[PDB]
Amino acid sequence: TYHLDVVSAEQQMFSGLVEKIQVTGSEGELGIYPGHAPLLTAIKPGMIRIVKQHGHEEFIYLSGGILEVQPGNVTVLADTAIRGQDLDEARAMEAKRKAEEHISSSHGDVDYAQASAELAKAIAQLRVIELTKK
Amino acid sequence: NLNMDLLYMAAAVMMGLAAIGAAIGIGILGGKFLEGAARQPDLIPLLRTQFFIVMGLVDAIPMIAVGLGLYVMFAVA
Amino acid sequence: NLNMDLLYMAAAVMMGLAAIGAAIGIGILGGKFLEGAARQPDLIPLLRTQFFIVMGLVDAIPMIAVGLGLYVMFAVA
Amino acid sequence: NLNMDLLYMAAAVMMGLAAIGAAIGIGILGGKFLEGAARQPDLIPLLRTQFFIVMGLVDAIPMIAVGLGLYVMFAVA
Amino acid sequence: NLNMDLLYMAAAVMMGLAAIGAAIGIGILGGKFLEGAARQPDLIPLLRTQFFIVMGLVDAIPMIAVGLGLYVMFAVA
Amino acid sequence: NLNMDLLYMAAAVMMGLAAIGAAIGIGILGGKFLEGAARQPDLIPLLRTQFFIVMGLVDAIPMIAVGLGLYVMFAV
Amino acid sequence: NLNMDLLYMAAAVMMGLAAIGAAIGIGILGGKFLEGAARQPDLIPLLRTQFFIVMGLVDAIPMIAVGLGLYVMFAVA
Amino acid sequence: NLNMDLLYMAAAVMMGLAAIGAAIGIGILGGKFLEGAARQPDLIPLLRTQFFIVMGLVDAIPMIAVGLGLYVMFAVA
Amino acid sequence: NLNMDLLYMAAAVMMGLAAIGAAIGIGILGGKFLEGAARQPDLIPLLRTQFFIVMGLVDAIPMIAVGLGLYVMFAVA
Amino acid sequence: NLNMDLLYMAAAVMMGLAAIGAAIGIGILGGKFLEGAARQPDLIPLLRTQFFIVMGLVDAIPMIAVGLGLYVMFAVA
Amino acid sequence: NLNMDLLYMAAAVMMGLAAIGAAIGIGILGGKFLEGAARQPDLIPLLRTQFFIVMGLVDAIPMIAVGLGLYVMFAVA
Amino acid sequence: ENMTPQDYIGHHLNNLQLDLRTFSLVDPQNPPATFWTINIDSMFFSVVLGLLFLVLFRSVAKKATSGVPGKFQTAIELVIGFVNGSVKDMYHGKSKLIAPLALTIFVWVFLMNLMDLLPIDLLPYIAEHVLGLPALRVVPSADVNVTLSMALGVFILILFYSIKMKGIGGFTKELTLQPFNHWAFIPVNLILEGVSLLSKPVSLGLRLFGNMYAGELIFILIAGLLPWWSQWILNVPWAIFHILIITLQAFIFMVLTIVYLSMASE
Amino acid sequence: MNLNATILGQAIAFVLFVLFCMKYVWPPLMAAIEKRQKEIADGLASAERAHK
Amino acid sequence: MNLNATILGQAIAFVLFVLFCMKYVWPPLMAAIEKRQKEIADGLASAERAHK
Repeated sequence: TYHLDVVSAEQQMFSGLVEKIQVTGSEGELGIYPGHAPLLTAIKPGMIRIVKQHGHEEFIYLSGGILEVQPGNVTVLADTAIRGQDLDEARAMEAKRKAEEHISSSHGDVDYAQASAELAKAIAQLRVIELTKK
Repeated sequence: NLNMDLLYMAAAVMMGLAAIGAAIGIGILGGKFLEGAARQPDLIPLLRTQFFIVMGLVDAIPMIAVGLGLYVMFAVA
Repeated sequence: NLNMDLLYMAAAVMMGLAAIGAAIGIGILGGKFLEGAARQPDLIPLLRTQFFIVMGLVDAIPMIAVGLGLYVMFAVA
Repeated sequence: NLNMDLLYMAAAVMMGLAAIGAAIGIGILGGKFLEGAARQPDLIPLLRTQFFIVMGLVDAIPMIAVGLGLYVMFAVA
Repeated sequence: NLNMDLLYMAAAVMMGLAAIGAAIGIGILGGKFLEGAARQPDLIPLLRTQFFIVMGLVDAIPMIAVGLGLYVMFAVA
Repeated sequence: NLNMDLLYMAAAVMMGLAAIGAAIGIGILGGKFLEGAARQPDLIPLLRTQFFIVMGLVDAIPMIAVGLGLYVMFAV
Repeated sequence: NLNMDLLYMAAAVMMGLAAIGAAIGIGILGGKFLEGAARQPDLIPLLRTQFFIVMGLVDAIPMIAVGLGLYVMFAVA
Repeated sequence: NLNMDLLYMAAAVMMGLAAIGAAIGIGILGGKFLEGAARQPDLIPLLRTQFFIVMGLVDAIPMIAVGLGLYVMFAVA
Repeated sequence: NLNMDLLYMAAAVMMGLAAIGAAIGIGILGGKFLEGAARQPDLIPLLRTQFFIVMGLVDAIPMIAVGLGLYVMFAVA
Repeated sequence: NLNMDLLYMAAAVMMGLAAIGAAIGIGILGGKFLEGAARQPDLIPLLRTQFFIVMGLVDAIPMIAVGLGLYVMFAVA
Repeated sequence: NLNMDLLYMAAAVMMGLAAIGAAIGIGILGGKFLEGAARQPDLIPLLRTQFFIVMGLVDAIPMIAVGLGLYVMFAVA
Repeated sequence: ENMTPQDYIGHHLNNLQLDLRTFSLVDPQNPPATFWTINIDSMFFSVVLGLLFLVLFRSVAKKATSGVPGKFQTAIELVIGFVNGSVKDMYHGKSKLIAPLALTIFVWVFLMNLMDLLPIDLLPYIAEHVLGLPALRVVPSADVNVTLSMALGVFILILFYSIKMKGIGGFTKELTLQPFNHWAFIPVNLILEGVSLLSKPVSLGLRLFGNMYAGELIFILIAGLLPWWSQWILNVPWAIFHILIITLQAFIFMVLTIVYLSMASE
Repeated sequence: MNLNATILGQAIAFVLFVLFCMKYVWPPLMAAIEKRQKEIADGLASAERAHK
Repeated sequence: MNLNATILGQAIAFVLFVLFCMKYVWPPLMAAIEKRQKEIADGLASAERAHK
C-alpha cells in the first residue's frame, strides 16, 4: 500500500502503512489513496481516518495542519492533534463549552472568527468520537 | 395560406429558443450548487435555498416565449 | 392579405432571442453568485443586493425586445 | 401538396433545439456531479439525490417542445 | 406587403441580436465581478466602479442597434 | 415534386442538431470523467458507473430526434 | 419598393451581428480585467491602460460595420 | 432538376453540423486528457484507453448523420 | 430587381461574420494578456510584445473578408 | 441553369462549417498542448505524440466534409 | 443571367465562417501561449516555435475555404 | 362520443363563459366578443378552493394549542413555519401583510395547480353528462386571466410599498437617475427601468401560467392522440413529473412575491 | 389569449382572502407556535442562574 | 376514436400515478409531520428539568 506519517511539534501522532485514508482539507475533506495525484494541501479543522493494511482503522481529530504529498509516503504536519480515545465525548463537550464561552466573550471580528473556529474544532471532536463509534 | 402555415413555424422558433435558453442557463448554477455542496456539505440546505432564489429568476423570459407559443399554435392557429 | 404572417415571425424571432440572452446571462451571473458563498458564510445579504443590481441590467434589453414583440403581435398584427 | 411540406420543419426546429438544450444542460450539471463525487465518495448517494433533483429542474423546460413536436408531426401532419 | 412587414422584420433582427449581445456580455462580465467581490470583500465599491466603467462600453454598441430599431419601427414604418 | 426534398431537409435539421447536442454534452461530461480518472485511477470503474448513469440522461432527447429523423426521411 | 426596403434589413443584419460580436468580446476582456484588478488592486490604472489598449482593437471591425450599416440606411436607402 | 439541388443542400447541412459537433467534442475531451497526462505521464497508456472509451460515445451520433448525408447525396441524389 | 438586391445581402453577411470573428478572438487573447499582466506586472512590456505578434495573425483573415465585402458592394454593385 | 446557384451554396455551407469545427477543435486541443509544454518542457515530444494521436480523431468528420465539398464543386457543378 | 448573384452569396458564407473559425481558433491557442509566457518567460522562443507549428494546423481548413470562396468569387462568377 | 383526436383536443381547450350583458351561457363555438363574459368554471373552482383553504385554516386557527399538536394541526403549523421561515430570511420590515400574503399565495396557487393531476375527463364528463353544462375545464391557473389578476394584485402592492416606504421623491429619483447617473441620461434611464419594473409582476403571473397551460395541454395530448393501451405508460411519468412542477410553482410565486416587495421597499 | 372580466373578478377574491388570512388565520397560528417556543426557551434559562 | 377508451386509458394512468404518490411522495410527508413535532419534541421536557 502506501505509508502516511502524522506529527505535531508536541508529538508524533501516527505513522504507518495505509490502504487508504480520508482527510480534512480547505474546501472540505478529501479521500486519499495510493493512486492519488501528488497534491500539496492546506487544512482547516476536522479529522483524519487511518485505515491500515488489512483494513483496520484509527480516527484522529486535528486542530490544523498541512498535507504535503510529493511521494506515496505522505505526511500531515499538524498544528495540534488528539485521537478519538485520547479525547472523549465529555472532552469534546468541554471543547464545545469553551466555544460557547468564546462566542459569549467578545465583539471583535477576529476574536469571533477564533471562537467560530473553536466551535468548528469542538464539533470536529464530537464527529471524531462518532467516527470512533463507527 | 401562409397566414395559417407560418404561425406554426413562428411558434416552433419561439419554443425552440426558449428550450435552449432555459436548459443551458441554470446548468452553471446547478454545477456550482453540486460542487459547492461537495466542498462544503454543512451549508447544503442554505446554498439550496439560495439556489432556488436564483433559479426562479432564470425562468421569466423562456416562460413568456413558450406560453405565447401555445397561444399562437392553439388560439389563433 | 398575406402580410400579417410576417409580423408574427418577426415577433417570434425577437422574443425567442431575448429568451436566449436573458436565460444564459442570468445563468452565468447567478452561478457566480452561488459560487461566491463557498469561501465564507458572512456575505449572502450583501451579495444578494449586488446581484439584483447587476441582474437588473442583464434582462432589460431582452424585456424591451419582448415588449416590442408583444406590441407587434397584439396591436399591429 | 404545398401545405404539409412545412409542418415537418416546424417539428424539426422544436425537436432539434430542445435536444441541444437538454443534452448540454445535463452535461454541465453531470460533470460537476462526477467531480464532487471524485473528491468525497462517502457523499456519492447524497450528491446523487441532489443530482437527480436539479436534473429534474433542468430537463423540465426543454421537454415541452418535444411534446408539442410530436403533436405537430403526428396529429397536425 | 413588402414595405411595412420587412421593416418590422428588420427591427426584430436588430433588437433581437442586440438582446443576445447586451444580455450575454453583462452575464459574463458581472460573474467576474461577483468572483472578485468574494475573494476581496473589502474591494466591492472599487470593483463595482470599475464594473460600471466596463459595462458602459459593453452596452454602448447594442444601444445603437436598439435606438435605430425603434427609429425603423416608428419613423420609417 | 417539391414536397419530398423538403422532407429530406427537415430530417437533416433534426438529426444534425441531435448530433451537436449528443456530441458536446458528452465531450463536457467525459472530460470531467477523464480528469477524475487521472486523479482517481483507483475509482475508474466506480466513476465510469456514474458516467453511464448520467450518459443515459444526456442521450435521452437526441435519440428521440434521431428516431424521428429516420421516420420523416424513410417512412413518409 | 423592395430594392430599397430590403436594404434596411441588410443594415439590420450587418450591425446586429456586429453588436453581438463586440458586446461579448468586451464582456470576456473586461471580465479578465476585473479579476486582475481584484488580485492586485493597487495596480488598476496600469491594467486599465492595457484594457483601453486592446479594447480599441476589439471594436475596430464592429465599429466599421456599424458605420457602414448607418451609411446604408441614411445615405443609400 | 431542382430536386437534386435541395437534396445536395440537405446532405451538406447534415454533414456540416456533424463536423462541428464531433470536432469540438473531441477537442474538449482531449484537452482534459493532455492535461491529465502532463500532470503525470505514467498513466498515458491508461488514460488514452479511457479516452477512446469515452470518444466512442462522442462519435456515435455524428457518424449516423454522416452515413445518411452520404446516402442522400449518392443514393437519393 | 433582386440581383443587385442580393449583392448587398451577401456583403452584409460577410462583414457581420468577420466582425464576430475578430471581436471574439481578440477578446480571448487580450483577456489572457491581462491575466498575465496582473500576475507579473513588471513583465508587461515583454508580454505586450508577444500580444502584438499573435493579434496580427488573429485579424489577418477577418480583414480579407471585409475587403471582399467592400468589393462586392462598390465594384460589383 | 438553376443547378449551379444552389450547388455552390451547398458546397459553401459544407466547407464553411467544416472550417469552424476544425479550427475551434484544434484551437482548444492545441492550447492545452502549449500550456502543457510551458508547464513541463523537455516532455514536448511525448506530449506532441499524444497531440497527434488526438488530432487525427478531431480532423475525421471535417475532412469528409471538405472532400465532399470539393467533389460537389469540381464534379457535380 | 441571374446566376452571378448567388455565387457571391456562397463565397460570402464560405469566407465569413472561415474568418470566424480561424480568428477564434487562434485566439484560444494564443491565450494559452500568453499564460505560458507569463509563467515561464525564459521559454518564450520555444513556445513561439510550438505555437507556429500548431497554428499551421488551425489554418489548414480555413485557408481552403478562403481559397475556393475567392475562386468562386472571381474565376467562376 | 364522436370526437376526433384533434376535435376532442379542441373541445378540451374550448371554454364555457357567461355574458354579463345578457346572462347567456356561451356556445361551444359562438363566443360574444364583449369582454364582460366571465369564465365561470375557473372562477367557481378558484373561489371554492380558496374557501376550502380558509375553512381548513380557520378550523385549526380558532383551536390551535401550544402543547404537542394533533396530526391535522401539525400539517397546518408546518406550512405556517415554512412560510414564516421564507419571509424572515428575505423581508425585514414591520408590515403584518407580507407573511399571510405569502401564505395565501402558496396554498391557493398550490390547490389550483393540484387540479391538473386528476384524470382530464372526469369532471368535464360529469359536468356534461350529469349536469349538462355546455363546457368545463377545471384547472384554474391554466387560464391567463386568474394568473394576471394575481400578478396585477402584486403589482399594486409593489407600487404601494415603493410609494409608502420611500415616497415619490425617492421613487422618482431611482426611476430617473439610475442607471447612468447623469441628468443627461434621464430619458434613456426611464426606458431601461420602466420596462423592467412593469414586466416583473406580469412575468410572474405568466411564469406560473406558461407551466399550467402546457401541463394540462400535455395531459390532453396524451389522452387524445394515443390508444388507451399505450396512454397509461406515457401519462403516468408526466403526472409524477408534474408533482415537482406544482410544488415549485407554488414556492416560486410566494418567494418571488417576497423578493419583489423586499427589493422594492428597503 | 383573451382579456376578460375574470381578470377583475379574481382580484376581489384574492384581496379578500388576504385580508381574512391576515386577521383570522395568521395571528392565532403564530401565537400558538411562538407560545410553544417561548415556553421551551424559559426552562433553559433557570439552569444558569441556579448553578451560579 | 372511442372517447370511452380515452377515459379508460386516463383511469389506468391515474391509478398508477396514485400508486407512485403513495409509495414515494406521501411517506416523506408523514415523516415530516411526525418530524415537525419530533425536532423540538423533547424541548418541552427539557424546560421542566431545569426547574428540577
